[PDB]
Amino acid sequence: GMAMEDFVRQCFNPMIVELAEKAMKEYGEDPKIETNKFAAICTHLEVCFMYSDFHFIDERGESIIVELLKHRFEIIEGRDRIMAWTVVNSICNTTGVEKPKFLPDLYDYKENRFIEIGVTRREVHIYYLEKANKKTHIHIFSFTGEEMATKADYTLDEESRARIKTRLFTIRQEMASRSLWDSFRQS
Ligand SMILES: O=C(O)/C(O)=C/C(=O)[C@]1(Cc2ccc(Cl)cc2)CCCN(Cc2ccccc2)C1
Ligand SMILES: [Mn+2]
Ligand SMILES: [Mn+2]
Repeated sequence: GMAMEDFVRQCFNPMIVELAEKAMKEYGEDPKIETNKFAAICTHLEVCFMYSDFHFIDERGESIIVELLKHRFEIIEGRDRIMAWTVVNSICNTTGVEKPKFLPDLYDYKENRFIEIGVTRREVHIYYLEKANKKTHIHIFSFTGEEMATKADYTLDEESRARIKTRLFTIRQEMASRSLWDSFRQS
């Protein structure tokens, strides 16, 4: 468990890591005990913030990709649950979008929809099917470079996607090198 905890701290931005720890405390989990759930939660948060990088909205509400500006996505994952619902209710109140039944990860201010972001150590259709069988847009990434999305609408451009698929693939190599991956996958 020490090796993974060390890996996590070296692998993710300290901000991500500080959020993961609070997230686990909320869930009643201890990051030093459930070190795998700790990596998973850091990975997921990272993909959420990556998904949002570089994306903005201009003065007419046109979306724009850019290497101070209105963010295109509200990031919902990461906040505590009551805070999270507060933001969600208010988006719905400002925009007439119907309230989702489960908390999503993001809200798209251009497309006006919530997004659920999945990251799976498994194969992606199996995951897609569990989550889908449960108007919130779904987008799934794998550690092995695959992805899939509700209606084949991947929202972002291709570069932003390859960026995330690459990061996930790298995280895997690095774990496998440190012989940490089998345990991560098997859980
Ligand atoms: O699997 C996901 O892609 C995903 O986004 C899951 C979630 O958002 C929840 C938190 C969580 C996020 C990520 C992981 Cl790997 C595990 C648990 C777990 C299930 C619902 N939960 C709501 C909640 C928030 C705060 C406290 C309690 C419950 C939020
Ligand atoms: Mn979430
Ligand atoms: Mn998610």
